[PDB]
Amino acid sequence: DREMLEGYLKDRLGKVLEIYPASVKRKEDAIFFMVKNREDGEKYLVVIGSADVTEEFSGDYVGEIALEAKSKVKISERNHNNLLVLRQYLPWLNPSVCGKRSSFGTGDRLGIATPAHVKAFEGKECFPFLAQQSVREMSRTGRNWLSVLDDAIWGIFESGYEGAFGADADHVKDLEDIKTAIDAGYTMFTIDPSDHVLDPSTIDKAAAEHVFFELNERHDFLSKYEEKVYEIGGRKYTFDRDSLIETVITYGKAVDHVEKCYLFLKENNRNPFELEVSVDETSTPTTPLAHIFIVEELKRRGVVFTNLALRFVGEWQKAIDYIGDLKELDSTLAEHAAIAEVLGPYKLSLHSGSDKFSAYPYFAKHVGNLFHVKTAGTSYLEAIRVVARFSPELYRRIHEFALQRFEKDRASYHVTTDLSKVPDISKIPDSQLEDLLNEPNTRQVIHITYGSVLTARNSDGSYLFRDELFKTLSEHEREHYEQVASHIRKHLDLLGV
Ligand SMILES: [Zn+2]
Ligand SMILES: [Zn+2]
Repeated sequence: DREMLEGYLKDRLGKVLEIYPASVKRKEDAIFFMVKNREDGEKYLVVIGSADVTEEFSGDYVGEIALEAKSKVKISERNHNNLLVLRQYLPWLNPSVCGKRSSFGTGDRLGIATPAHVKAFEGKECFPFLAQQSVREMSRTGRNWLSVLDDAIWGIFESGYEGAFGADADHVKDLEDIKTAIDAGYTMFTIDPSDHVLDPSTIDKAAAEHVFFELNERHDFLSKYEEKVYEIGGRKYTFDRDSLIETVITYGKAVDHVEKCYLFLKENNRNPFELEVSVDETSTPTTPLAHIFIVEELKRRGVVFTNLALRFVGEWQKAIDYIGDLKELDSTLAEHAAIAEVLGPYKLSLHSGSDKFSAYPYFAKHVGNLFHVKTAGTSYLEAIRVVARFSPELYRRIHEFALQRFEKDRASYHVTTDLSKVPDISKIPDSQLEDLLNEPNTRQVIHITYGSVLTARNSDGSYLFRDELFKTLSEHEREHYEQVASHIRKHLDLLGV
């Protein structure tokens, strides 16, 4: 019985240690499970079995229990090395390349949301990317590739999931971060070339002339593409001189950067990987001609990629729904998908796709089974909703602090938040506080200030919210899980999977 394991541990340790029944695994003659301490919420690994298995873990022994010969009990902490050995014994706890099947990325800014994300994918065919954070997010939350992957795998171990998952090195720019991500075993690298994306509506004409002249002297794009026709499906696309000049000015050094990154990956990653190229940064929606140019330049240079992240028409602001003409969205999506199949095939990636419910149907029609969708912030928003539900004074303080940090934390993104429409909370009854994580502007304000709240210090050195927030989220674990899981499952449902 499980209850007699809990009683064995309690009598031999003096701690109420409750077993996640879904965590128990049995490989060879050994047993691995997770337990939660109901006093402080800390979680621990427990290994039950032979002499040499239990030896390869850093842990304190609790004695030998009759099993079914006697088996040693070893309680252990989830540091990186114990987790490495656990991934040896439970070999599904390792990230794997996704392929040309559809995928969904549930990024976790907090490191405690993976089991809920697992519950969301239950019953659905859609490759899950469970370890997904950007260099910027990890910079703002004090984490790294290793810690993000370890958190994701700890969550998987809790859930009991034995299926495939992925680890996305989101929005990487410089080769040293790529190298760190290679060392941590990540399976997809989403490379960002924005440092070299050149918005044509900002620069002076002369600078654009100079940049194009350099790129054309170095690569001679004119004689390769000028007046070249591309007959994709019904449509015919012609590289007229002007359109080609502006495509080159916008994307040339960016493609140089992406080639450099892909070559770095060929020279240094022995293990399998796949690659996502991000074109999301352009303010203008990506033209079909620019799509053609980018994919053809990547092919000509030998760059293997699996995911292309176009900047599609419309508005893609964080936390809120897609704004724009749904039928232009539909038609340009037909364009981009039809071109992707002839030039590839490959997957289209929807950066900042969290909560764009209206676009999903169009995406699940033309994109079909070759889609990727990336969500990280919405999980944090649902977590803050749980916080407001159970610690409303904490949410009140966070709300004021966030309204304050908003201006500095938004100058690094791109939103049209209407601060006038943020409800006045001094009147709102603690019961209704969660409901304003339904009002779009408050959604945005909470969304982009996550780093400030998560790292805000006091004078005496204490943290304003971090500790209280994690305590609250631990005390109400299944609440948190249900919220996050049901929202992500809303996503996957509307996406046709
Ligand atoms: Zn560069
Ligand atoms: Zn992006």
